[PDB]
Amino acid sequence: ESSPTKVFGMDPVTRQVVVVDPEAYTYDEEVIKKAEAMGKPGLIEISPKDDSF
Amino acid sequence: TNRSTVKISNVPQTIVADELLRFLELHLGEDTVFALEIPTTRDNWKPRDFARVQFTTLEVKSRAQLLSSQSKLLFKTHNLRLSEAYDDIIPRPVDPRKRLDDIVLTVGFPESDEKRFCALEKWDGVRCWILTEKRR
Amino acid sequence: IIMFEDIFVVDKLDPDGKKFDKVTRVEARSHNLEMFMHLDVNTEVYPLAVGDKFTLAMAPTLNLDGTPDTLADKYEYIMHGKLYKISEKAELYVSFGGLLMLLQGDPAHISHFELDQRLFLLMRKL
Repeated sequence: ESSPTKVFGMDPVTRQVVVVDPEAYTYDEEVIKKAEAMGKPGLIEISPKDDSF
Repeated sequence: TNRSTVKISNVPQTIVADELLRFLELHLGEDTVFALEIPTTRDNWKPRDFARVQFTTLEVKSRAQLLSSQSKLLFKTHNLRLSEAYDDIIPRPVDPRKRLDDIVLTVGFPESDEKRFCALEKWDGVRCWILTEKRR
Repeated sequence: IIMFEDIFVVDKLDPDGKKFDKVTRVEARSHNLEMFMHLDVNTEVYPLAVGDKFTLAMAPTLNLDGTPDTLADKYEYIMHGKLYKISEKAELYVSFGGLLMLLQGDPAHISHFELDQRLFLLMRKL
């Protein structure tokens, strides 16, 4: 719920997070900030791709 | 290893005692922290950079020391460093067996030459603590 | 080509933060030489935790047998700087573009370093 847009999904059969529609991230550093606040610095790493548009 | 209180080197200035207690109980066992005191320069609104925490069992203290030596304690992007303290927060023995609760205490003197004892005043439900380190 | 080379073990970190987004100054003590070192390192791009062991080397040039001003494949944290202060147990003050370094050791260990010269910094965490 920390992400502004629907970029991460929850899988009920595996009880883990999944990546659905990664093109709607909008480069809002909200999920990373939440991960840092929870105490996990290297939980999710998101970087832009230079050769893809 | 003589005491159970461990002095934390650096803690964030914006945190409260409850947050640190919750963090310690999450990383360590549940309700394994007895006393947590954060010194304050002012009366009630300026805590210092360090804090002292008292553990119930020396095994918990050893586990916390091992975790701190491996830099596995990260509370709000701060690496907690654990060091020995000078004095205990509360003079309470680590051994639960030495703690005697709800016992009968009486005073007197060897009144008779034979194996006889006289009771003057008797107290019930007293607490007895044996401190080996403090010799009292 | 390497002037000073020894294994160093970190002792403590100045910020003691994992995601402070700031340059971190480390304190590492030399092994079998008793030398204390101050160095500003970037943790985000080069992680360094307490208790880790890393080697350190200093050479005037990265070329083989001369050509001052191919050791890049061996190390991974190459830097470049100059020595501006040598006065002290002598100590050195080398700044790698604003990143200060303080190598405090023994007078006999550091004797072949001149003032106002360019030197590199070779590092590898084993």
